[PDB]
Amino acid sequence: LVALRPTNMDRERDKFFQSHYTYNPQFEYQEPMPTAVLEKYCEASGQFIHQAVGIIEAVLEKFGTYEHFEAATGGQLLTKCQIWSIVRKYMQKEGCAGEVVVQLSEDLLSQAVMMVENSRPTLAINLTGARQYWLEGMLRHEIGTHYLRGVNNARQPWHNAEGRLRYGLRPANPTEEGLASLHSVLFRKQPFLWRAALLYYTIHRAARMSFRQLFQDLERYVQDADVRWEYCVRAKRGQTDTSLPGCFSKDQVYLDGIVRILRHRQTIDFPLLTSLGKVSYEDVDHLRPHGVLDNTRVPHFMQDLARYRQQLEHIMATNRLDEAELGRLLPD
Ligand SMILES: [Zn+2]
Repeated sequence: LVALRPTNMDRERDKFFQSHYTYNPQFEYQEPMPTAVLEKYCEASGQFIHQAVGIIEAVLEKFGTYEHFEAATGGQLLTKCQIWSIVRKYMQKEGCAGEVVVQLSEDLLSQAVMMVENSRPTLAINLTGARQYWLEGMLRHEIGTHYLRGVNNARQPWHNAEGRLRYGLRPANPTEEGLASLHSVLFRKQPFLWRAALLYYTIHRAARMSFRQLFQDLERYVQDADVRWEYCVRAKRGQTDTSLPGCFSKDQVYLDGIVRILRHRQTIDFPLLTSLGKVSYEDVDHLRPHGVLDNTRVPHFMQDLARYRQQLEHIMATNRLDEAELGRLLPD
């Protein structure tokens, strides 16, 4: 995300706001632009657009607005002290205490990003909008999934590009971010997949719309201009002249992964899937014979596997993604 975070985002934000949302941001980026990755994610999908809208509407039906959903389900905004406390408790719970550097920042386009600074893992947490019941989920996403998968993957024959080719691996995504997103909302009482759904939706529209149009369009789902600005930039990462239609479709991966994993949950071995590293749920049978599983780590929330599966059922119910609908969506 560092490469596609516009170098002039602030100056263009002030311009946008000060024009009362009529101006089209003219973004610039650190040269050179990752042309290959831009081209890979230049087209948006609509495969799950009705699921996205289904989730969004389910939230707004129950909570009226996002604003109330956030405050009612998310809990209080956290101080730095409270964040560190929750993180420390989590690391110990996961048995990875002292392995990851934790940093607090205001300039993240997401809640948190797991990185490799100084050839070492770094968890950057956005202090802006960090909330009690939500933060624990972020840690299940970034540490419980991304980090543990990463460490397990480093131990496997397919730990690098060559290894992936040699063993014939499908891409890690959408299985990676699908698993991570399900894990974020795992133990919540109202586990609505708002973030995933709205990202999916925003990209779909971004492909057709200017920035101005996209920003206005989102008003129907979320009022806060700052929140909307985030979603718009994420959807138009890499776009220079945002007056034209176009998107960076990467963030559609979350909902895409969720649907697929939930659809096939009955045949997926979730411990094994995590143990094999950065692998697709489809590659599990292919790679099982060649995986080294002696000292691979499974997240703490997967130990009671019966309960884990119940949570997945609860997540489907909540998000209006019942078995029958998943069945019709993917007749696999
Ligand atoms: Zn992630």
